[PDB]
Amino acid sequence: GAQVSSQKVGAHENTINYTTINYYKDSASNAASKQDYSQDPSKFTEPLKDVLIKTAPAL
Amino acid sequence: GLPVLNTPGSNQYLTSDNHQSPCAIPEFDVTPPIDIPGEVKNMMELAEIDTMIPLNLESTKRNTMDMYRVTLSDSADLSQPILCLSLSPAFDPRLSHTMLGEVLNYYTHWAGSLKFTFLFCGSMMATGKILVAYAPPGAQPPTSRKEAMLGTHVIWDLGLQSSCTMVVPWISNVTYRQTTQDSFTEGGYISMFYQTRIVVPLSTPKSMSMLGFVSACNDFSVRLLRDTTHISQSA
Amino acid sequence: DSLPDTKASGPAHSKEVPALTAVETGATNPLAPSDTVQTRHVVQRRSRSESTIESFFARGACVAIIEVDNEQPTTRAQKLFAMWRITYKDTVQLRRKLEFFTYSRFDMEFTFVVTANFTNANNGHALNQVYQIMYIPPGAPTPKSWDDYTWQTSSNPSIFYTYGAAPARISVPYVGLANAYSHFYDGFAKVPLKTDANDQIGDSLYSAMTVDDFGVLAVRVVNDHNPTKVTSKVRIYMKPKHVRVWCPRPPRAVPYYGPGVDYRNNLDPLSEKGLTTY
Amino acid sequence: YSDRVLQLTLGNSTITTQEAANSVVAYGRWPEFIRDDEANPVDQPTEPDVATCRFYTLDTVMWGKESKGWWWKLPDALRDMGLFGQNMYYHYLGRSGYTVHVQCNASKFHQGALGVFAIPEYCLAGDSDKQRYTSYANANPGERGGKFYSQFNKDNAVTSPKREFCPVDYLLGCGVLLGNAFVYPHQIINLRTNNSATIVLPYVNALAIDSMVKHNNWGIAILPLSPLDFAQDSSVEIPITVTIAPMCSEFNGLRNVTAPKF
Amino acid sequence: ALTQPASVSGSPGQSITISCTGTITDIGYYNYVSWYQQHPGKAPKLIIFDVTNRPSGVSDRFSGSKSGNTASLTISGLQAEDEGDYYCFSHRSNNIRVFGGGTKLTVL
Amino acid sequence: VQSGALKKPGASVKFSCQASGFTFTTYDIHWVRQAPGQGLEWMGMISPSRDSTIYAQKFQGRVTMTSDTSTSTVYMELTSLRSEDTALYYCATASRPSAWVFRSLYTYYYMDVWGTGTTVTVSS
Ligand SMILES: CCCCCCCCCCCCCCCC(=O)O
Repeated sequence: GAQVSSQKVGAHENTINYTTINYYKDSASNAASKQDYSQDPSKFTEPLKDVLIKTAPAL
Repeated sequence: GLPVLNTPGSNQYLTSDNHQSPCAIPEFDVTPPIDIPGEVKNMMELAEIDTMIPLNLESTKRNTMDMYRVTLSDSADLSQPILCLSLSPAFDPRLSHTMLGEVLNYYTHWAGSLKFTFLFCGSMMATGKILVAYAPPGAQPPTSRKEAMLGTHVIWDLGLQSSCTMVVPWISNVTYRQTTQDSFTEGGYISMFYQTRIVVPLSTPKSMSMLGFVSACNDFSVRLLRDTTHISQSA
Repeated sequence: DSLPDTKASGPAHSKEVPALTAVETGATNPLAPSDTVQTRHVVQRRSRSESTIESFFARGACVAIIEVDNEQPTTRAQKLFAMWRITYKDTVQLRRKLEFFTYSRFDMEFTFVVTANFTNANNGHALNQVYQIMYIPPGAPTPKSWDDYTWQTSSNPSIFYTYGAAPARISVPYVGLANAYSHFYDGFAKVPLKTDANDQIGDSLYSAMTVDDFGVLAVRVVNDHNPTKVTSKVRIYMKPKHVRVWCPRPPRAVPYYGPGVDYRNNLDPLSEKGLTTY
Repeated sequence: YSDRVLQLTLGNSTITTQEAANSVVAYGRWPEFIRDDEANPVDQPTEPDVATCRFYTLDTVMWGKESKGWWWKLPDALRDMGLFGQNMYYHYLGRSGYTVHVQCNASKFHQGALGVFAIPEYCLAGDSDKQRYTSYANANPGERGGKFYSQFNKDNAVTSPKREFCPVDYLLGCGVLLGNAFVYPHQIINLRTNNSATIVLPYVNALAIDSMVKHNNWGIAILPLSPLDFAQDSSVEIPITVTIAPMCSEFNGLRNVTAPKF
Repeated sequence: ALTQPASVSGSPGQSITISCTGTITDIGYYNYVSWYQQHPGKAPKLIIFDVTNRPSGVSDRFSGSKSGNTASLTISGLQAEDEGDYYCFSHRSNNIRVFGGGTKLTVL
Repeated sequence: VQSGALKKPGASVKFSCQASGFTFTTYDIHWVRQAPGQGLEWMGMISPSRDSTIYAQKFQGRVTMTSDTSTSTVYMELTSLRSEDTALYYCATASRPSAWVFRSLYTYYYMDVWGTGTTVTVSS
């Protein structure tokens, strides 16, 4: 029941995979996957009701 | 059973490893999550929020609310700058305590472009123009507008739209600039000058305030995490 | 997972003005460097991977130093066992990192580092020591001595750590009553009422939802008392995992004063720098 | 059809402004009722709609030249505001969003700027050395609100230590610098730009529903970022009016009335 | 100072509870609640150090408890040598320490 | 513990408390007073390990405390006295350790070692 995923190779010799197996039943025991994706900061940086494009005047 | 050979680094504690560990409370019924507003997935969403700069920081005005407002007047000498900033956003004593610099003080390396925003808080009858300039390093800091206009600069007209954004482009000799005061990876100088001047009519306040703002762009990234010097604990 | 690439931008002479905006609207002007100056096409190979919440919180942080002693009875009093109420608020760094956000929900991974030393120069001889770290949940009985019945740990979770081994390490799931941990609680546990007999019935601390929120940990030596005093310290290291956070806050700027948001001592967090001095 | 002209209508009340900036919806989330997959209590909730979701106007505060700032806590500012205050006091659990409208009109010859900040879990620092000793009567001022102070005056009375707050204005009353408070949902009333600010606050808590009497979820702080100046006189003072409407109000557990000792 | 009753009386063989009521913080927050005994002319002697815990040499007839803002000292099987003063001790916030008012116990 | 073993009105009175060297350097030293029939009253704390002193709020102005590592003695000076200060003054050593961890980094201490004290009368 192994899980394979790709490393992001920062330094090369001259894809590379890594294997993880969860050995315990509880999910708090698990490793941090660290494969989380980013999100749009528009809910903090443009929280307007009438959203306007940047080329338009802001009033 | 299976023959094993212990490698170096056995029985250590790294404080940064992702290793699995047994659960002290097994079969726990975790409370299910709810959709709370305002979820943050990345710390760069916080740095892209535009926050004020303590620009003044003179001896009688620091650690009061007068630090955030920069005075402008019709009687001001047009030959001398309004304010000056060194672009070292985690070290420079104005930019360090902004939320950009507060995220930056948890990191050593930074890269990306910056937005500088200014807000005019004068009367509606007051109008004028303002030159804000970015000088890349390796030269004398700008002491007059004649030196400052040769760099990257925006001329701001004080009209109905009360705010303008200066974008500082990512010009560097390195892929990531250091957050300490490294002279090799210095970021440059930001200066602001009067172009024309503030004109007011009669029965109008002759002096007025301006607020400065700073935030990161969408091409902003940091890597190596570290401690911060802004907090301390006594014995 | 790379950043968006910089687009090429030529000269502009147009009615569209992306430079002017209004911060009074509450929005931040979402400008790129192509909107103000001329830019070349640059392909970005930089990522925000270590600026994620998990990477920001995947470090160990010390939260307690629990001191236990092992000596035979004398005229001078002895500390044969110690108890620590579980909180992060007594060390400034992890508290400051957690207080960037109002609500958090994470799994939790403790680590215990135990060091021992002598205090008498005359003998210096003692055997290996075994340390018991028992979790006492709220309302469960607390030990009155190092040898009473509560140490039988029939229901309570317990770690038996022998000295010299690799540091003890367990995982705790999300244990909080709410759907997120509340770093800040703008309220009271009790409301004083007009029908109360006196004010102390309804009196309560501000910004304190519950006293004994997560329970206490008890540390003792299971060995009998050596003839010379051996003083041990158990250092407890917190590391949040699977961290989700909500509602960002400004960080703390003045020195902390107790578990609340109170400030007392410095209040001068910025230095002196002239307006026209670079 | 510009965003400067805005009309907000809720219940039997309507607010029209001709010089708004825009409307900020906090964290991109409009207020909503509890859906079935998040409902923790089992009793049927009371949703009065029009009887509670209407604009309520607090006391007008006077913005003098030397004034330092004002603060309010929700839903405590609506504790006497009609059927919302009655439904808050007759029930154990309550959930509501809010629409906060701040009105500050001045002429074209006036100058100054206010920062209207919306702070979730707005804890405030105490006045004395005894930590977290602030009483419920002082921490909940109601529609009167509180004021910021320019310095920490350490209260040191031997008897009756007053158990108040002492919110330092550049520290926002909670030890964070005022310039970093823009990560909260916010709008700026700049007198040359706009005369009104509108923030729409969704219900933000770690629980799906909570006790409104015990707990304040949102705090509103108004601080002069630029001071108020007029033509060559020192006695200038203009009024500031704060108007709050509850939104998607629901109340679950009925009981006899709460009478707090203020 | 923390509130205590001024005087309690009882015959030998009785069980007598002396109560120490403080405030929020104080007894209610901290578990550093302690009790002392003082015979006339003598130095104070510690009889209970933590809330329910007895020092070595203190007889088992002393006992203690906490119920909130109130801590109680219970003496079961009163003897004539228990006559004297009893002082409550607790830790207040911002690191100051404050004694109780004291209770004179008379063995009738 | 040697408590130094005084009467005048108004003028300042000095006190002494000498202890053994291990208890002087290792443990904190506290001062308690007791007026006749009026109960115990805390005065302050001297910590000779780091020379840090904390004073009670009733006594924050009038009372000054010093340390002396050469004779392992602490001194307290009441800089001005009034007629209410007619009391028996005790010196106590914080020797009994608590199970509960103070904050999260320290160990709390109560007193179980008490000096015999001294009686001071403030009247003409
Ligand atoms: C064998 C030892 C088991 C340890 C059990 C630990 C009990 C739970 C600790 C959870 C800490 C939560 C920290 C954040 C809480 C908050 O901010 O309110």
